[PDB]
Amino acid sequence: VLCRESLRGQAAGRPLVASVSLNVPASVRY
Amino acid sequence: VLCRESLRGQAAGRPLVASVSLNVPASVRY
Amino acid sequence: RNWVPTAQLWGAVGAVGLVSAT
Amino acid sequence: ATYAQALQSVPETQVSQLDNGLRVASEQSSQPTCTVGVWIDAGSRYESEKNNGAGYFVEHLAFKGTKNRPGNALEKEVESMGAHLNAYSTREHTAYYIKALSKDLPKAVELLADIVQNCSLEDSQIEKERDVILQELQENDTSMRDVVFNYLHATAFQGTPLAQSVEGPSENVRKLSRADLTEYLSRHYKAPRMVLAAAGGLEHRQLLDLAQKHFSGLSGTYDEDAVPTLSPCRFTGSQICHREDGLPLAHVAIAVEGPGWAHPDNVALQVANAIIGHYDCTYGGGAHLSSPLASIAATNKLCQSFQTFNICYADTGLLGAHFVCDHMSIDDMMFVLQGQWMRLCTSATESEVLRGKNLLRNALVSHLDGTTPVCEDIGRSLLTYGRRIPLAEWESRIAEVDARVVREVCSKYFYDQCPAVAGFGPIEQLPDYNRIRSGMFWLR
Amino acid sequence: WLEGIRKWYYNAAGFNKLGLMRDDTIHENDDVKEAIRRLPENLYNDRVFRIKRALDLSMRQQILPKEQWTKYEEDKSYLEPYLKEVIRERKEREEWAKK
Amino acid sequence: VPPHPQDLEFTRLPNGLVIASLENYAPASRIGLFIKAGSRYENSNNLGTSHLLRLASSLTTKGASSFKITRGIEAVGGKLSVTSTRENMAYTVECLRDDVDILMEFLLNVTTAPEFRRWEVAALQPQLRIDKAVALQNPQAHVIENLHAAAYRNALANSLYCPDYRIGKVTPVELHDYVQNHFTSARMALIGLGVSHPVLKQVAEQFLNIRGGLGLSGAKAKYHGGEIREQNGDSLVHAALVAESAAIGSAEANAFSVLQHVLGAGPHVKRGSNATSSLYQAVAKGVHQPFDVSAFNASYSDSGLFGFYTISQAASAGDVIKAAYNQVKTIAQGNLSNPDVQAAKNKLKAGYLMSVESSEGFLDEVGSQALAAGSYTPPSTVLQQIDAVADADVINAAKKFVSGRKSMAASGNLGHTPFIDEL
Amino acid sequence: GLGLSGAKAKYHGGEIREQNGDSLVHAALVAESAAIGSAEANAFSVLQHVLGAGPHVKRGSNATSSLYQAVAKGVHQPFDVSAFNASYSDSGLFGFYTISQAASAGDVIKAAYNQVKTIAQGNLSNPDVQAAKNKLKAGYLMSVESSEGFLDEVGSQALAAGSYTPPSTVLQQIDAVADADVINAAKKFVSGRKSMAASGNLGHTPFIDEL
Repeated sequence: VLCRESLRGQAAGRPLVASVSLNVPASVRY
Repeated sequence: VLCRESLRGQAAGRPLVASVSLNVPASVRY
Repeated sequence: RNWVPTAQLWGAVGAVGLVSAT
Repeated sequence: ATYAQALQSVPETQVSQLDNGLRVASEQSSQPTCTVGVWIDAGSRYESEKNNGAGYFVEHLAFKGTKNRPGNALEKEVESMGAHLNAYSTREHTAYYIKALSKDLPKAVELLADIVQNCSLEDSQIEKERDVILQELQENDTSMRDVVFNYLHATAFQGTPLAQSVEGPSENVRKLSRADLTEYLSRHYKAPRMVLAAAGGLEHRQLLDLAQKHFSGLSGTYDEDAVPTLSPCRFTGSQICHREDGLPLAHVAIAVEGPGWAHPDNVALQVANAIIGHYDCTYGGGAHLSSPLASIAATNKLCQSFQTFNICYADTGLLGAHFVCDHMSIDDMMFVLQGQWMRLCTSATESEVLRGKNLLRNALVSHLDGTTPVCEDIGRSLLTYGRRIPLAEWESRIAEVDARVVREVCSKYFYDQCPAVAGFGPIEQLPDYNRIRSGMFWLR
Repeated sequence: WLEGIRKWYYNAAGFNKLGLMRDDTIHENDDVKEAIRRLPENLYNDRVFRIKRALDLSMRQQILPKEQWTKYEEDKSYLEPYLKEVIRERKEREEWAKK
Repeated sequence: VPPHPQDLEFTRLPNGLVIASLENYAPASRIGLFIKAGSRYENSNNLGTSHLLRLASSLTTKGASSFKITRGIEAVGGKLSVTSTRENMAYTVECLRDDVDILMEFLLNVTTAPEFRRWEVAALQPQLRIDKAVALQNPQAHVIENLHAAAYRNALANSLYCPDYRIGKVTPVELHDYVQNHFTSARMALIGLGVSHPVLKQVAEQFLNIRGGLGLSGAKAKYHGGEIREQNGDSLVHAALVAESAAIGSAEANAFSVLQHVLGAGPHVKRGSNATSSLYQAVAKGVHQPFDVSAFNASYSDSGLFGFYTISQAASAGDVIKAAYNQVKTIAQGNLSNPDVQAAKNKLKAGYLMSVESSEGFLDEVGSQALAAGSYTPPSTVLQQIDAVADADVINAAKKFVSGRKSMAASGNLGHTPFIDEL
Repeated sequence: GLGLSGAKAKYHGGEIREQNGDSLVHAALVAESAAIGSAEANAFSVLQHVLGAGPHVKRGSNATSSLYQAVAKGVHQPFDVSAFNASYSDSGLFGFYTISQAASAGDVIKAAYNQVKTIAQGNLSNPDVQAAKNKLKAGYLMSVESSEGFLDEVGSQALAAGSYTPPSTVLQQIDAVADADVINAAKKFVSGRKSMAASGNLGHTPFIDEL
C-alpha cells in the first residue's frame, strides 16, 4: 500500500476466483 | 441509422477536431 | 408474552392515577 | 451418526506442564500438515505509558535473525523447508506460530524456542523497523475500520491500559530504546505466562519431549518484585467524534461494557449478537434476511455494512456493534440497531433465539476447521479460560440458552446503560449522546 | 347455471361501457400495487390507456359507442395470475412468521 | 485419541454425473455441486450471464420461493455459496449434520429447477454493478481481466465479472438458456463431506438427471499475443507479463508449478524480506524502493498462462519488469542448482497439503478433479507427481516462457512502463 | 522553454477492441503513412480519393468509390467503408474505416483490405488517378472557400512550415504526384506495421494477426 512490507503479498498468488453467497460477504480469492 | 444510404459518409473522413466556443455549440469535425 | 407484566403495571398506573385525580 | 455424537467423538485435547512453568497442549488428527506455536499473556494492556508499542516492535523484530541464526537465516530456513511463519499482537495476547508438515515438527518447535528465548534485537535493525512502524501507523490512519475501533477502546477504557493502541503512539515508536524492549521481554516473556499449542498429525508425548528439550531453559519464577498482574480497567460511557467530511462514508462503533472471558453469559451474548446478526451490501438475501436490522438496512439501503461484536478481555470487554453508512443514514441505522437491542432485552421469540443458537453452533464448527484455528483456539483458551473447552461443553451452554435467558442477559448488559460510542467520518448526523443514551432504555 | 345473471351483473356494473376490463377497476392496496408493478410493459401500458380513456369519459359524463363496449366473453383477467402469487407469497411470509 | 481416516468413495452414474462422498464423522457437513459452467462458456452475445447467475442463487425456484431459500437456510444456521472460476461454477452448501437433507433440497432447487422471474432478475440487475465495483477495488482483479482478455481470443478472454455495457441487459431468457445448456449431467459433479454415500447417490440419481445440448468436448482456448494498458492515475503501477504455459492435465503443469515456486511465488514469513524468493532478490539488488513481484501461474483443462506480476512506482516498473524478466531468462539457461528445485518441490507439496487441509479447500480440490478428469487422485500420488518432475522440465518450462508469444497487461501511471516489443 | 520543434511520434503496432453491444460494428485499420511536409503525403492523400474517400452524391450508391464497390460485390447488407488518412508535421496514419453488422465486419474488413492489396500489387489505370487528383484538388479548393476553412488553412501552414503556399501551387503539388507514388504508398500500407481499433459486437470481427 504505502511501504514495502505491507505491499508484499499483494501480487497475484493465483487466478482470481469470485465467490458470492447468501450469508458470507462476496470475496475474490487469489 | 437504418439503411445504407444515410450510413454513407459517417465513416471517419479525418482525425477528429474538437471545437468549443462562447456562442457556437461544441462540435467534433471529421 | 412479555407485555403482560408491563400492561398490568400500566393497568395499575392508569387505575391508581384515575383514582388519584378523582 | 448425529451432531451430538460427532461432538462427543471429536479428538480430545490434551495438556501437560513442564517443571519450569510452561503449559504444553496438543490436538491430534490424521492430517499430514500441522500448526504449532507459542501463545503469551503479553500486549497493550500489560504495557505502560512509557513503553507503549514494545509488544509491537518485538513482533516486528522477532523473525529477524536470532542470536544463533543471524540476519535472514531463520527466514531462509523456514522458507526452504516448505513452511509458513506468522505472528500477531492482541491487546491481551501476543503469539508466534509456525504452520508446517508434521514431519517438520521438531525443527518448528526449536525455531519457536529460538525466536522467543534468544532474540538478537540488532540496533541497526531497530532503526529500520522504527521507520517501518512509522509507515505502518500511517497505513492504519487511512483504514477507517481500525481507527474507529482504536477510538472505541480509547473512550470506552479511558485513563486505563486498554485505551492504549497495540501499535502505540508515533512518539513512543520514534523514541523506544533497546533497554525498554529487552526489559519488556525479560519481564513478560516467561514460562508460567506462556503456552505451547499444537494441532495436526502429531503425538502429545513427542511435543512434550521437544518442549522439555528446548523450552525448559526458560525461567520459572520472579525476582520477587516485578510480577505485573492485571488491575481492572474502568469502563466509561462516553463519546469521541472525529468529524471529517472529506472521507466518503461515516463509521460508527457503539458498545456497552462487556462480560470478560470468564463469564458464562458470553454464550447468551453470542446468541444475542447472532440474532441481530451482520450485513454487507454484497449479501444475497437482502430484503428477505432473517435479522430485521439487515432486512431493514437492505431494503431501505441504510448502510454498506454492519457487524455486531463481543470483544472480550480478562474481567471486561466491549459488547455492541459497528456500522459503515452514508452521512444521511446514521440516525436511522442507530435507531434500528438500538431498537433491536431494546427489543431483544424486552421481547425475544423462541424461534429467533433457536436461529441465534444454530448460527453460533455452525460458527464454532466452521471456525475450528484446519489446524491453525484449532491451534489458536488451544493457545488462546489456556491463556484466557485456563483449560481447553470441548465442543460438547459449548453445546451444553448453547442448549442451556432459551428465550428467557437471552432477555435476562441482554437486558442485564444493554438496557439503561451508558454506551461507549466512536464516530469517524462525515458524522454530522450522528445522534447526540443524550439521545443515544435515551435510546439505551425504552418507552417502554 | 347462473352464468346468465353473472353476465347480467357484468352489464349492470357498467365499467364495460367505459371500455374497462374487470381488473382495471380493482381497488389498489399493497398486493394489487405489487401485482400491477410485476405486469409486463404491454399489459401495464394498456391498462394505463384503458383507465386514462375511462376517466376522460367519466369527466365528460359519457360512455363509448355500443360496439366498443367490453364483452363478458372477451373480458381477460390479466391481473389475477400475478395477484394470486403476490397474495400466496404474503400468506407464506405470514405462515413462516407465525412460527 | 487419534481417529481412523476413511476412504473418499467415488461413483460415476450412467448418464455421466460424477459423485464423491467422504464420511468424515464431522460435526458439520459440506456439500458442493460443481458444474462446467463459467465465464468461458459465455459468448460474444450473452456476456456476464454467469456473473448474474452466480448472484441469483437465492432467487425464486420452482420448488421454493426466494423468501423460503433465505429464511430456511438461515434458520438452521446454514449458508449457500457460489464460487465461479473461468471454467467452473461451484454451488456449495454448509450446515450442521442433522440439517443436510434440507440444504440439499435448496441446493437442488437452485441448480436444477430455478424460475428466473422477469421482475426478480430486473430487481437483481444493479447488484452486479456493486459486486463488480467491490472486487475491482483490488487492482489485481482488473489487471487479470485485462491479461486474460489480451492473452486469449474467444474462450478464456471472457471477463469473470459482467461487462459494464451488459449491466442491466442480461435477460431472464438468457439465464434460462445458459442453465439449460450447461447445468447438465455430463458437465456436473456432486461432492459431499460429513455425509453417507448411498443417500448422496440416490439423491443424485433421483434429482440430478437433466441432460441437454453442449455435452461436452468443449471450446478452443485460442491463444494469442496482446497488451492492453489502462492509464489509471493510481499510487502504484500494477502490471503482469505472461506466456502460454501448459494445461493442467500434463507433467508440464507440474514443471511450471514448480518453476513458480523456484521463482518468487509468495511470502511465507510475516514481515520478512522475501529471502528464498528468486524474483524479489533479483529486482531488490537492481532498484531500491518499495515494490513487490511474484510468479503468476494459471492452468486450466484447455490451456494455461505463466509469468509474473509486478507492483512498483511510476519509474521503477521499467526496471522491475526487466530485472524480473532477466531473472526468468537466466534460469532458462541452466543456471539452476538441484537444491533450488528440491526446496521449491518441498514448498509446493507442502503448500498443496496445506490447501487441502481445511474442508473448504479439500472439497474444492475433490470437485476440481471430478470435473477436470472425472476421477480422484489422492495427495500421496500428487506428492509423487511433484517429486518426479525433472530439472530439465523446469528449464524447458522456463524456456517455453521466453520463447513463446507474450501477453502483457498493466494499470497505473505507465509513462515509464514498457511495451512487449520494448522487452 | 520548449521553443518550437518537438519530441517523437514513436510509431508502434497495436489493437484495442472495446466490446460495445451497439447496433453497428465500427472499426478502423491503418498503417504508418507519411508526414504532411513531403510529396508522399500527397500520394497517400490521392490514394485516399482513389479508394472510397467519402460520398459526393446525395443518396447515391457510391459509384466511383473503390472500397464501397469492392465490399458491395462481396456482402449484401447495410454498410459503409471509407479511406481514412491522417497526416501530421511529425508522422501520419493511413488505412480505412468500416461500419457494418456483427458478422459482416469480418467480410467487409477483409474485402476492403484485399482491394487495398489489389491496388498495392499494381492494378490501377491512369484515369482513376486523374479523377482522384481532380476530386482532391476540387475538394481542397472547396475547403478553402469559406473564410473559416481558409483561416484554418493559413493557420495550418503558419505553424506547420512557417510560410504560405497559395492554392495554385497545391494544385501543381497534386497534379505532379506520379502513379508510382500511389502504388508505393498503397504498398507501404500493406508492408508496414498495422494499427487497429474496433468497437461494437466484435464476435466475428477479426484481429490484426487474422488478416
